[PDB]
Amino acid sequence: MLQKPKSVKLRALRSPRKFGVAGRSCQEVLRKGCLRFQLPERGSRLCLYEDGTELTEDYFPSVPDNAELVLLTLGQAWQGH
Amino acid sequence: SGEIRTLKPCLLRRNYSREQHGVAASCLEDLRSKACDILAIDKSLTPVTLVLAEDGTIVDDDDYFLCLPSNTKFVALASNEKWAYNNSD
Repeated sequence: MLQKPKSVKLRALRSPRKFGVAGRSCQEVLRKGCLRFQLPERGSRLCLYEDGTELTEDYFPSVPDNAELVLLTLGQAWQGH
Repeated sequence: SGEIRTLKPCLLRRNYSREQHGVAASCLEDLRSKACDILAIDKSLTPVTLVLAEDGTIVDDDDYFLCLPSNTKFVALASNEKWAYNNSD
């Protein structure tokens, strides 16, 4: 499709699964895999793996090379240290 | 305008056969269909997913399926979910 896709593998928490998709459009890459996991905003929050603190679908946290975001929907935030 | 423009001959595999297979598809949806008739399998009635022999992650988008070079190895899990999962201790 495009001619400059970025390598960004995705991840999940509830179910042990990982969707790898290299899309050039940031919000797009997430909007796809993210929507596949069926997770709402307030109900479910998307964050990174190492820190998992906060991740806005707008852009990545200065991590263009790879974006291993682990879907997280709980009263607590993810803290994989 | 007869042949395809962005065509990438990748290699697919079967869950029952341990040998490597080869197919020619430009998009994931095409890789499966073309990988179903070329693979010559009888359990085509099973939803075969796609994973990476290296990362083992499923790509629901042609993104990575096309971001890779022409020569690439892939794996499809047939009715038998027996997939290869790697665990880093």
